Amino acid sequence: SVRLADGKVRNPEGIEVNASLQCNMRCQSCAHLSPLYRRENADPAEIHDTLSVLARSYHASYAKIMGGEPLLHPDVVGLIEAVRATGISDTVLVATNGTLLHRATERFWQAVDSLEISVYPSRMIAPEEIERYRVLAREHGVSLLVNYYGHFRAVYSESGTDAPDLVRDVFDTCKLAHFWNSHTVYDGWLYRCPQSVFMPRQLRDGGWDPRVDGLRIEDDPAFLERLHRFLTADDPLRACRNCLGSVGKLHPHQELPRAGWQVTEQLAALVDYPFLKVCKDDITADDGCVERSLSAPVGG
Ligand SMILES: C[S@@+](CC[C@H](N)C(=O)[O-])C[C@H]1O[C@@H](n2cnc3c(N)ncnc32)[C@H](O)[C@@H]1O
Ligand SMILES: CN[C@@H]1[C@H](O)[C@H](NC)[C@@H](O)[C@@H](O[C@@H]2O[C@H](C)C[C@H](O)C2=O)[C@H]1O
Ligand code: SF4
Ligand code: SF4
Repeated sequence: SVRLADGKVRNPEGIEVNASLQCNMRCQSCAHLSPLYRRENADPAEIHDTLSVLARSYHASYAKIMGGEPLLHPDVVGLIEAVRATGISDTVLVATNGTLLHRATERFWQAVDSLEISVYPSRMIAPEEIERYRVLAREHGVSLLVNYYGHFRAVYSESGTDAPDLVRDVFDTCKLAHFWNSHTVYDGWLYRCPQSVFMPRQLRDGGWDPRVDGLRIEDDPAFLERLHRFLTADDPLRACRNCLGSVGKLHPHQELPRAGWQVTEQLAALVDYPFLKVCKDDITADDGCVERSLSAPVGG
């Protein structure tokens, strides 16, 4: 999966760059807890500097420009170009809820390699508009993927678990840690997953410093094997104790517009235990969240 080659850690999936921590939706069980985050747009110069350092010892297939909703970013193309210019990835992908996609310029389509549109019931996108986006993508040689979500799985609780057996099983079947390789860059540090950096400070008792679970991005000679150890380590993070990994219980997707988004239910009551047993046998088991999907790939 994640392997060394030509003096770099290779991620066959993506390095995740959260353009905006905030969002324009309030999805229940949002894995980045974006409904709880204030306006915070990444600085392209800062992102370029950090990723240029990491790029000397790390390379991923794509850089996933995301966040909450990256189309909220005032200069998403400047961020794309900064990420591309680091050489940290072969391609640059933007993942978006689509609601703001009408605002995107031609300048945006010219700078993007791939586009992923999550389509949720509460913010449904008209097939005529998705058709137009398919035409636009083909026009600019952009790969397009449109996911129609039926469900989400719970992701965390402020009321974490004390049983190491549960934490271990949650971490062991976590697709973010082991399969999707949701490597996340934030404020100069690298994380195994978005939950480990964005959840702890949202635990209303204050949580803890997320840097306990991350790795400071540096480029001394000793960094390469440090990165190698960090990204293949097989022990649960501290954030796993409050996390449901990929085995939280399934619920019909919906927004929670009213205040009180935080989850306080006992973690163990939120675990999908039959699905955990399934993911123990096969960590790639479909999570049941996408009901229909459409892809218009551009063949390399
Ligand atoms: C955190 S979102 C951010 C990017 C963009 N705003 C979006 O939603 O597509 C990244 C991906 O994770 C998915 N996701 C977030 N929370 C999830 C959950 N609790 N269960 C299943 N998928 C989830 C979203 O559908 C999306 O494809
Ligand atoms: C079936 N749905 C999946 C699927 O499309 C994956 N395909 C490789 C993709 O990896 C998606 O994104 C991840 O979602 C996590 C919950 C948060 C993380 O930040 C992230 O990127 C998405 O959730
Ligand atoms: S659209 Fe939903 S899943 Fe995506 S960042 Fe916003 S609240 Fe989270
Ligand atoms: S905190 Fe742990 S269980 Fe949660 S997403 Fe990260 S590695 Fe997976």
